[PDB]
This record gives sequence, structure tokens and C-alpha cells, in this order.
Amino acid sequence: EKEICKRSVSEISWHPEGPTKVAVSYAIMRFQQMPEKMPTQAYVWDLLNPNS
Amino acid sequence: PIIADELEKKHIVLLEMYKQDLKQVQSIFLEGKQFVDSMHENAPLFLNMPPIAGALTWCKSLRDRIQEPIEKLAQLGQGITEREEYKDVQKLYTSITKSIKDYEDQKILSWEKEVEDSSQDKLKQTLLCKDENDLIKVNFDPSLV
Repeated sequence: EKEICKRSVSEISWHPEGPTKVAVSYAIMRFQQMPEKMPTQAYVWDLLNPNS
Repeated sequence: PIIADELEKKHIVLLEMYKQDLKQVQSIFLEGKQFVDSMHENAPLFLNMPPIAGALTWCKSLRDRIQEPIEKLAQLGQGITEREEYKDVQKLYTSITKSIKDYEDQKILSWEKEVEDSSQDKLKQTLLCKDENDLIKVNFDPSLV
């Protein structure tokens, strides 16, 4: 939500116990196309509250 | 000769299949060529490459795909080369290879000019320190990386 440019979902991983959470990374694999001081941060979603 | 009579019909079907792939690559190349030069998001260029070398590797990957069946077609006997259908595929192929080679020649020529301009930057790059606060940093040009 409201990031400087768009950030490509570079990789995903599932929670080992079961399908409750999904950790996802965010980075540009296009070369030098990444903006200067873009938001560098991975998130982790829950299947109950997929809003944020 | 009994298998050879079947092979004659089989040979015509192979030539038709290679036309469809060759035509399909041509259609992918034309769409791609636009995006490569543009340097758009969702381009033929795959993951982290240069915007110039990436084109050449892309073009090479297509050129390699088309070139594998021809080296196989030459091995077939029963005068496949004398058949008018084969001749129409070879004539199409040649026009595609030339158009790809022309695109590579435009990229290398444009690159060589950029190589001469970049070698100057390096020498006169020195150190740059910006803002009211003295915060000196590496000035190394992105175009040099």
C-alpha cells in the first residue's frame, strides 16, 4: 500500500507447521531500475486477515 | 522402400511444424524488439542483465532455438532440399536471421559509442561530497557498474 514505484514479489515461502502464514520478499530484479532509497522490507501475511 | 513411402508423407508434416514455430518466434521477436529498445517492465530481457547485453543474449537464445532443427533437417535424405516446401522454410529462416543480426549490429554499434563516453567519466569521477553536512560518498557512475 502506497510504495515508491511497484515492488516485484521476488520469492514466497509457506509456514512449515501448516498453511496459516505466507512469508513473501519484495525487490526489483531489473538492473539499476530500482529507485534511489526505495522501501526495502519483507512482509508476512496471515490467511485470516489478508487486508494488511 | 515400404517405410520410405511412409517417410515421404512424414517429411512434409515436419516441414509444416517448423514453419509454425519459426513464424511464432518471428511474432515474439517483433513484439519483444519494441520492449527491449524501450526498456519497459515485463520485457524479454530476463532478470538482472544489462539493457544492451540482455538484448544480445535474448536474440542469441531465439537464434539458437531456430538453428537446432535446420542442422537436423540437413541430415534427412530423400532429397528434402529438392522439395519446394523445404525451400520456402529456408527462405523465411534467412529473412528472420538477417533481421535479428541487424538488431544486434545496432546494439553493439550504439554500445561501442557508450564505452568511449564511460571511459572518460571514470578518469574525472574523483570524489563528490553533497548537502550542507559534509557527507562524502563513492561517486562511481552507475553506467560504469
